[PDB]
Amino acid sequence: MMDADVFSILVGCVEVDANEVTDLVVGGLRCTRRIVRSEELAFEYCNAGGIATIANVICKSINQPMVMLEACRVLLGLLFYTTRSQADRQAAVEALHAQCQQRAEQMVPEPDPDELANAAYGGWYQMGMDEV
Amino acid sequence: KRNPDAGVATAVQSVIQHQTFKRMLLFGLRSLADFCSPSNQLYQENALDALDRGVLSAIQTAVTTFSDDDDLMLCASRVLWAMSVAIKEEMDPAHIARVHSEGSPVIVAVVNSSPTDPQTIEDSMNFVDNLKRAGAPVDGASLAGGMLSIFTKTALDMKTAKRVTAALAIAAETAEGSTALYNAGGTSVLLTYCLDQGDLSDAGVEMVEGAFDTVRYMAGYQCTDATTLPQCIALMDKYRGRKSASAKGSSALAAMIGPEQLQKCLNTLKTAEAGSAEYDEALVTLGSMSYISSFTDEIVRAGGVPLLIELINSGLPQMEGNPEKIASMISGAAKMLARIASNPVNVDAIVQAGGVATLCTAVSYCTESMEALGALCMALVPLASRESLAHEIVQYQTFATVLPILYQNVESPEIAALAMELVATGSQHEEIQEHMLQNQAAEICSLCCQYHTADASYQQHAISALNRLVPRLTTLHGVSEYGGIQGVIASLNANVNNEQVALLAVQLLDNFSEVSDAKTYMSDGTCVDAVLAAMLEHEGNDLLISAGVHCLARIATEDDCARHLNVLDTAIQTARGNPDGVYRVLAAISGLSRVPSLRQIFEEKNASDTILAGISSWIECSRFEGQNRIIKAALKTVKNMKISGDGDLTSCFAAMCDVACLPQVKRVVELEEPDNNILVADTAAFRDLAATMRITGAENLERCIESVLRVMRKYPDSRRAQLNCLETLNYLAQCDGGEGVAILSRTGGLNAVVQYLTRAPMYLDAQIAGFTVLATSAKIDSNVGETLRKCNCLQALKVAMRTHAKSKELKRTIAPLVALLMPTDALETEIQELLNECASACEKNNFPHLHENLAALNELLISSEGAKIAARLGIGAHMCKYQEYISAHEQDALAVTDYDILGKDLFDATVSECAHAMEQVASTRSGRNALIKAGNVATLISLYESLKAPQSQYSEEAAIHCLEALRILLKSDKRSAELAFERNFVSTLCVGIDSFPHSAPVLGATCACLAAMATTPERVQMLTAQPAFESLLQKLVFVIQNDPSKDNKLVAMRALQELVEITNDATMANKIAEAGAVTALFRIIDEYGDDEQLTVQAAEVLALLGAFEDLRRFYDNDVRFPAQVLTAALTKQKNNETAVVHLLDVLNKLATSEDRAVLRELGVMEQVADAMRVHSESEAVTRLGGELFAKMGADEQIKSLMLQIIETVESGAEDTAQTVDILCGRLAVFLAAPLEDPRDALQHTEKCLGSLVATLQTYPGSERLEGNVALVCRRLCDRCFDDADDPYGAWAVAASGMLAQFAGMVAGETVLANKKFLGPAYRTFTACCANAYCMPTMVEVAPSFLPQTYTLLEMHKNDAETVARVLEFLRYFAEDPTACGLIVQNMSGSSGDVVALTVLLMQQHQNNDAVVCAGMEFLGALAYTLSQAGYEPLPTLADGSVLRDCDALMGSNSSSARQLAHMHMIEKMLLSKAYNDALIQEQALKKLTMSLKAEDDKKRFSDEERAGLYAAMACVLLAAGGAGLTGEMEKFNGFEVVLQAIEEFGENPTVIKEVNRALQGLSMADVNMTARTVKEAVPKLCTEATTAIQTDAECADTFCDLMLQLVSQEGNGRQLLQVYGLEETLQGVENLAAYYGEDFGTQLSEKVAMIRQAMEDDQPREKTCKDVYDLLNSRVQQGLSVAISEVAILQEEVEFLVSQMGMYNQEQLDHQTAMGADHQYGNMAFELLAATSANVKLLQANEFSKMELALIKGQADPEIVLYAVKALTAFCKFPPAAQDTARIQGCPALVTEACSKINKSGLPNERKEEHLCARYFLVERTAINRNLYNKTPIMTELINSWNDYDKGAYTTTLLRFVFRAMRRVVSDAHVEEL
Repeated sequence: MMDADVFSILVGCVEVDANEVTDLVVGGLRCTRRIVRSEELAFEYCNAGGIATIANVICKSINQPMVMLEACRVLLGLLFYTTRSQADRQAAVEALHAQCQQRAEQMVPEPDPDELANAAYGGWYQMGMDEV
Repeated sequence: KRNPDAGVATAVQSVIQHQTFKRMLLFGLRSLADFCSPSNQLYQENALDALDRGVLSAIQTAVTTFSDDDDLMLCASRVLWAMSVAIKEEMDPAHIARVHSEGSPVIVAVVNSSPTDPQTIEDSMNFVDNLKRAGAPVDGASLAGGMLSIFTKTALDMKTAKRVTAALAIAAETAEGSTALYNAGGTSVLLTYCLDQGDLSDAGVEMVEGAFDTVRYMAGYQCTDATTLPQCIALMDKYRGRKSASAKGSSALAAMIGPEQLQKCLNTLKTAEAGSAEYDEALVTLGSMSYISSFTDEIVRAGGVPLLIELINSGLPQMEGNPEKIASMISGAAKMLARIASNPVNVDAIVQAGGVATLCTAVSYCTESMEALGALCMALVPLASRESLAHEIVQYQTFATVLPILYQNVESPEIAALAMELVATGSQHEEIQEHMLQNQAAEICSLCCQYHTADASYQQHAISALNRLVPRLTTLHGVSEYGGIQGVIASLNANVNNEQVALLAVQLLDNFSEVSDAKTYMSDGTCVDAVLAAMLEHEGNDLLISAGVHCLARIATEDDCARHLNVLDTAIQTARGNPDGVYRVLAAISGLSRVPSLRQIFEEKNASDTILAGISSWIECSRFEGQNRIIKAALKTVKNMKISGDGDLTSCFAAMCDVACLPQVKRVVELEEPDNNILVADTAAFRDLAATMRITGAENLERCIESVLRVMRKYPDSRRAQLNCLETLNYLAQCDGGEGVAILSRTGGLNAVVQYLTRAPMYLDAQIAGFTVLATSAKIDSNVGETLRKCNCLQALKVAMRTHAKSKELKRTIAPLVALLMPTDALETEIQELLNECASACEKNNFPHLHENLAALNELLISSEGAKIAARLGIGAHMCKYQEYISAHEQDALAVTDYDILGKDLFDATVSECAHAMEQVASTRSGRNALIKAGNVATLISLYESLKAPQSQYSEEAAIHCLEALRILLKSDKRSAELAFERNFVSTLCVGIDSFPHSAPVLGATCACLAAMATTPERVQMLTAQPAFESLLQKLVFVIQNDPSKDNKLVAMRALQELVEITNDATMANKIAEAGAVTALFRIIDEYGDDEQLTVQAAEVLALLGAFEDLRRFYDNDVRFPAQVLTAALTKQKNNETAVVHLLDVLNKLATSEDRAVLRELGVMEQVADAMRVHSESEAVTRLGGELFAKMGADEQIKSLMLQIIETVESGAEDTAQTVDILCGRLAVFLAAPLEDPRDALQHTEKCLGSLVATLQTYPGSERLEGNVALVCRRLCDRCFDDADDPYGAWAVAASGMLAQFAGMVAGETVLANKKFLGPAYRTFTACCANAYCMPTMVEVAPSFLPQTYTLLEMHKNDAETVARVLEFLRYFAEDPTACGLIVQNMSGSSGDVVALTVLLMQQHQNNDAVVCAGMEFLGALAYTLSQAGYEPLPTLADGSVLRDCDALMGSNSSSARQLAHMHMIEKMLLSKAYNDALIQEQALKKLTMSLKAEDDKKRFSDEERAGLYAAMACVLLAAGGAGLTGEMEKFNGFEVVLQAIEEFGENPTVIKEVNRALQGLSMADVNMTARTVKEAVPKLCTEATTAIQTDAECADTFCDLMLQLVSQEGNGRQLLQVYGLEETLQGVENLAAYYGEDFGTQLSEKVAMIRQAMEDDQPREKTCKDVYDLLNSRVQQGLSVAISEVAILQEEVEFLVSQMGMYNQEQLDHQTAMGADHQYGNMAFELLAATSANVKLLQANEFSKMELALIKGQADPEIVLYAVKALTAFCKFPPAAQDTARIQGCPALVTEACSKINKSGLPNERKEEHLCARYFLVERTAINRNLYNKTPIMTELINSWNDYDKGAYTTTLLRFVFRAMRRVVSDAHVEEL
C-alpha cells in the first residue's frame, strides 16, 4: 500500500464538503488510524500532507462531532508514535550540550538552535506543527 | 447567506471577556484578525459575525486604554478593514451605519496613534476608502493630523508614505482639513520629512508630489507658516531632476506668492538702489520668485540680462578680488538663469544677451569654486542642448576645462553631478564627441562611475554619455590605464536595485567588448563575473540578459568555466558558511550556459544534477543564514540551464517536484513571506519547464501530472504555489499530442482542479487558471465534460460567475458552460418561468417580487446560451413592460417595508437589474437583434431617465448598466445609433456624467454612446454644436490640466481618445483642440515624461488630433516646445516600445520637411535614429522612424551614402571594414523612409551591393558589419517585397551575388550566432522567394544551407524573432515544388521532422503571434505544394495530430492575426484535397465557424478586422467546395457565414468579391448549395451588396461569374429573374463595363448579356407530382436523406406537391385520368418523405393527417384511396404522428368504413387483398390505444375478411395483417363478436 502511495487517497478523500453519505467517507479517517501503526508510518502520512489536512478537518469540525472525534483520534495516534518520553528528550539535550563543551575544552557556544529543538520537542514539532 | 466559521464566535467571546486583562485580549484579537483575512475564504462573513456579536465596544475600550501597543493596533485595523470590505459588498444600511458610528472611532484612534507599520496603515487607509464608497465617509479632518504625525516618526516606508501624502492632500482640500493640519504640526512636519527621509525612487517622487499638493491647498486657506516657502524651495532643489515634482512645487508656490509680489520685487529692482539697499535684497527675493514657473515670463520681460551683468562685469574681474563673496553671487545668478531657461523662447532671450560667452568665460575663472562651476555647468546644459550653440562652446574650450576638473574633484557631490550632466548633454552632439574624446575622452567618465553609485541621475548621465562615445574608440587602453572598466563594474555591482542603471552598465560593458583590444583588458574574469552576477539578480529584464550574453559570447572563455566548475562541489559542501561563494558559482553557471559554445562543459559534468543534489542538502538540514537565497538561485540556475539546453526535461521536472515536497520545506518557508519563498520559486521553475513542452512519453508524462498533484496536496495553503501548479497542469495537459488530458483523467487530476476551485472560490487568479486547465482539456478530449458534471463543476461555474463581475473568467468559463450547460432545457425552463414571474409581479404591483426575479433571471443570462434563449423567448417585448411598470411605480417601490432592499435603493436596484438583463442579452448578435427589434434602445433611455434625486446605493450601479447596454446596441447597429441621435438625449447623456462626476465607467460609456451616434460629418457638427458637449470637453481638459490623480487624468484622456478616434472627423478634433487639449496633453508629456502610462495615453490623443490639426498653431507656430518635449520623452522612454511608437507618431504629425534646421538644432533625428536601433525588430518603430527621416531628404541621403560606400570600398583603406559598417547603419535608417523618386534615389543599388559583398568576402567574421549589411539588404527588399518588377529589391540582392553570399555564410556555419545577421538575412531570403524571377536562384543555393537552417532553429529555439524570420522563409520557399522536396529531405534531426520542429517551436512560443502565424502558414503552404507535386501526404497532418496541436495554440483571447493564419492553414489543406479524412475528424470547418460566430457576438476585434476574417472564411468555404466537403457544412449551417458576411459587410467589396467566388464554387459542388444561393444569397447580394457589385470591378465580374454558373442549370434562370434588385445591379454592372471599356468592359457587358439571355431562355415544362416522386424515390434508393430540413432542393419540391395535390384534392379523381394517376405519385411521394421522422412537424403544419383522412372518406376510386392510406400509414410509424391522426375525431370510424367498402366490394380477390392489407395496416398504426376503436365495427370487418380467407380467397399475408390489427383493437367491447 505504501509502494503505491495509498496515503494520497486517504489525505484527499478526507477533505470534502461535509452530506450524510459523505460524513461516512470521512469516517474513513479510521482507515488511516488503523494503517498508521508505527513512527515510520506516521512520517509517511505527513510527507503526503497528512498533517495539513487533519488540521483543516479538525478546525472545520466544531459542529461535526463524529468527524471531530475520528480526526482527533488520528492526530493523537500520529503524536503518540512520534513523541518520545520527556526524559529521553532531556537526556538528548544534555548530550548535545556535552558535545559543545568538549569541542570548546579542546579549542563555550550554544548547540545548533534547530538540532536542539529537534531533540527537545515532541512529535508535533517533528511533524512540522507550528504555534498558530 | 454563507455561514461564518464557527471559531469566530469563540474568538470574539475571548475578546469581550478579557478587555481589561490584555495578555489574552490581544491573543483573541490576533485570532479574530486571522479569521478576518483573505487567507480565509469567509472573512467577510466572519467580519460581520463579529459585528453582530458586538465586538467593537471591546475593540474601542482596548485601543483607548492600550494606545501604545503597536500590535493591538495592527489587529484592530485588520478586523475593521475586513468589516469595511464586507459592508461595501453587502450593502445593508444598518451594518453600514454601525461600522460608521462604532467602527470609524477606532480606526481614527489607530491613525492618531501615529503608526508606521505599513499593514496597519494600508488597512486603516483602505478602511477609510471603502467607507466613502459605501456612502458613509470618515471626516477627513479627524484623520488629518494623526496622519501627519506619522511623519514625526522616521523609518517610514516610502511606499506607505506616498499613500499618506495623497491622503493628506485630499484632506487639505477643505479649510476644515487644512486648519486641522495647521493646528497640528504645520507644513514643516511633512516638508522636513521629505527633506530628511525622502528618496528619489519613483515612489519617493510620488510621495513628494502629494506633499506639494497638500501644501498647495493649505496655502489657499492661508494655513501655511513661514517655514514653507524656504523649505519648498529646498525640496525642489533636492528633486530638480524629476519634473513631476518640480511642477507640483511650483504650483504650490504660486498659491502662496501672488503676482503683486512679483511686481513689487521687479520694480524695486528698477528703482536701482544698486548696492545693498533694497536692490541687493529684492535681488535675493527674485531668486525665490524664479522657482515659480508661472512667473518666468514676466521675469524675462524685465530682466534676464541683469543676471549676466551680475556675473561677468560684476564679478569676473573681482573674482581674483573677492573669491568667497563673488562666487556666491555668480552661482545664485547662474542658477536662476538655468531656472528660467524654461521655454525655447526664454533660452532665445539668453543668447540675445550672449549668455554662452559670459558663462563660458566665467568657467575659466571659477576653476577653483566647485559651487560656482557647477552653477555654470547647470546654466549651460540648456544652451548646449542646441547644436549651433555647442560649436561656439568648443571654441571656448570649456569642455576641455571642466573634464579634468571633474576627474580630480569627482568625490565632491555637487560638482560631479552638474559637470556630468553637462558632459552628458554635450556628448549628444557628434562634433563635440570628437573634441571630448581628444581631451582625456571618457577614460575619465568611465572612472567617474566608481563614485555616487546611488545617484541614479549621475550614473544615468555618465553611462548614456559613455554609450555615445565608446563606439568611436580604437583602443580600450586608457579607459584601462585609468581603471574605468573596474569603475563601471563597481557601478553595476552597487546597483542591484536600480534595474535601469544596471541595464546601462552592462550595455556599456557590452560596448567595451566591441573594441578590438578588448580581450587584452577584459579577460581578467572580474568583468565576466560581474556581468554574470548582474544577470542572475535581474532575471525578469529581457534587454539586460540579451546584452549580457553578447558581452560574454565575446570575452568569456572555457578558461572561465572551469575556474567556476572546478570548485562547484567544494562550494556546495561549504554552503552553510560562505554561501556567497556558491552563490557566485551558480550565477556563473546560469549565465555562461546561455552561451551555446560554453554550455557543453557544464553539460558534460552534469552540473544541473550536482546542483539539484546541493539543493536537497540545503533543505533537509539544520537551517542556516543564506539558505533561502542560495536555494532560490540554484533553482534558477537549474531552470535556465535546461531552458538553454536541448534534452527532454521529465527527469529534472520530477527532481524539482521532489525538492518541493521535502518535509523541511514548510519549516524553511515560515520565516519568509507567502509569495517569495523556496516553494513558490520551485513551482515557478517547474511551470516554466513545462512551458517548453519538452515532456514526451506517456509514462514520463504520468510522472509529472502525479508529481504536480502531490505538491498541491502537501501545501493546500500556499496560494501562489497552487496557482503556479494549476498553470503547470495546463502546459502538461496539452503535451504528447495533447494526450495529457487522458492521464489527468485517470490520475483523478481533473476532480482535483474542480475540488480546489470549489474550496477556494475567492481567488480569481486561481478561478481563471483552474477553469483554464479544464477548458483546455475539454477542447482536446470528449466526455471530459461527463466527468466534470459528475465532479459538480457546475456548483463551481455558478459560484464563479456569481462572485466575479469580471470578463476573462467568463470568457474561459464558456466552453464548460456549453458542455455542462445544465440540461439546457432546464435553463430554457427556468428562463421562461422567471419571465412569467417578472411579468406577474408587474401585473400584480409587487415591486419586490419584480426585483427578486429580475436578479434571478440575470443569473441565467451570464451564459451565451442563456442570452440566446431569452432572446428567442421574447425578453425584448417583456423588457418594455417591466420598464413601463418600474418607471410608473416608483412611489410604490419607496413605500415597501418588508424586503432586503428598501427606499430609493429598491427602485434604483430594480432599474439596475432591469438594465443588466439587457446588457447581458446584448452579449450575442441574436440578442442585439431581438432587443433592437423590440424597441429596447428607447426602453433603456427610459430606464436611464428614471434615475434621479438623492444618489442611492445602486444609482451608479444602475447608470453604468443602462449606459453599457446602450453602448453595445448603438455600436452594433449604425441605423439604431442614428435613430437615437437627438439633442435631448445628448443633453441627458451629458447631464448624466455631471450626476456621477467621479464615476469613470459612466464617463467611458457615455462618451462611447456619444461617439457612436456621430457617424457622419453633419452629425459631428450637430453634436459639437451642443453646449452640453462643449462643456464636457472643457471639463475633460480641466481634469487633464488640474486633477492630481494619475488615474483621473488617464480616464479623462481615454475619454477624449474615444471621442476623436471613433468619430474620426476633423470637426471633433478641432473642437477638442480649441478646448485646450493640445497644450494640456503636451504638458502631460513635459511633466510626466518618466511615466509610461501617462506619456503613452497623452501621445495617443495628440497623435489623433495631429492628423487633423497643425499642432504648431497652439504655440504661435513655433514647433520647438512640442518637439523639445517629445524628444525628451523619447529619451526617457527609449526602451519602452509602445511609448516610442506613439511619441514618434506625434513627432511625425507635428513636423514637416520644412523643419530640418529646427530638427538638427534640437537633436531630434539623433533620438529617432537611436529608437530605431533599439527596436530594430518593430514594424511600427521602423515605419514611423522612416517617415520622420523622409523629412530630412532621404532620396538624396541614400544616393550620397551609397556612393560613399562604393568609394570607400574601392580605396582599400585599412579603416575600410569599420567605415563601411557605419555607413550601412546610416543607410539602413534612410532605407526605412518612403521616397519621392525611387528610380533616382536607389539608382546605385546594384553597384553598392557589389561593393558590399566584396567587403564581406574581404573581411569575414565582422559581426557588426555582417548585421548592418543584412539590415541594409532587408530594408531594400522590404520596400518592394511584392513588386516583382522592381530592380532595387530582391532583384539587386540576387543579381549582385549578395543572395549567394548570404547562402554561403550560413552554409559556412560561421555566422550561426549573429542573430543580428540571421534575422534580416532570412527576411532577405524570404524576399528572394517571393520574387518569381529570383525563385530559381533561391532553389539553386538552398541545398547548401538548408541543413544548417535546421541547426539554427534548434540553436535559437528560445529566440522568437529569429524563429519567426526563419519559419517565414520556409513558408515563402515552400511555394516552389522542387523546394518543397529539399525541405522535407534535408531538415531532420533531434527535434525531428520539419513539421515536428515547427509544432515544437509554436508550442514553445504560444504567446508569440509571429512564430505561430509563420508556423501555421508554413505548414499549409508545404502541405499544398507537396500534394501538387506528387509527394504523399505529410503523415502527421493526416492523423489529426497537428490539427489538434494547432487547435490548442488558439487561446480564447487570440489575435485576428492568429485566426487568419489558422484559416489560411486549413484553406491550404482543403485546396490540397489530400487531408479530408483528418479535417472531418477534427471538425475543422465547424471549429472555425464557432470561432467566428463567437467573435461576431463579443465584437472584440475592429470592423476592418472582422471583415478580413469573413473574407478569409469565404475562401475556406470555397476550398471546402472544391474538396467536396459540402454536407459537412450543412451539418453546422456553414452556408450561414456567407449570408452573414453579406449582411454585415455588403458595403465592403473585398469581402463581397470573396462571397461571390465562394457561392459560385459551393454551387458547382452541391445542388442544394445552388438552391440556397438562388433562394437566399442572391436576393441579399442584389440589395445589401448591390452598391458594391455595381461600383467595384472585381465584385461586378465575380457576381457575373456566379450568375453565369447558376443560370447554366435548368429552372434557376426563371427564379433569378424574379429577384428584386437584380435588374438595378445588372444595369449598374453594365455601366461599370462602359466606364472601363478596353477588354475588361467588353467581356463584362457580354457576361451580363449572356445572363439575361439565359434567364429569358429558362423555360422548364410544367412539373408533375410524378417528378417529385421520381426524385425522392431515386434519392431514397441511393441512400440519400429525404429530410426537408436537411435537403434544400426538397423544400421547393414539397411545396409544389402540397399545393398541386391540394387543387387535385377538391375533385373526385379516377385512377385512369392523367390527373388521378398523378395524384397517386403525389401520395407515393408523400409516403416516402413521411418515412423520415424529421419531416413530421412540417407535414403536420399542413394538416397532412386531415388531408389524407379527407381523401379516405371522400374519394370513390379504391386505387386513389389506397395511396392516401399507404402514405398516412407510413406517417403514423412515429408515435406523435399516430397520436395526432388518432385524436382527429372520426378517424377510427372513417378508416373502419374504408375496410367495409372493400370487404363489401366486388373487386377481384387479388385486388381486395392489397386494399385490405393497406387499410388494416392503417388501423394497426392508428390504434394507439386498445379502446380507440371501441365504438366501431372493425372486429366484424376483420372477422369477415378472415372468413373470406377460409373460403380460399386470399393468401396468408392477409391473415397476418388481420391478426396484427386484431391484437391492437381487442377490448371489452369486442368480446361478443369474437
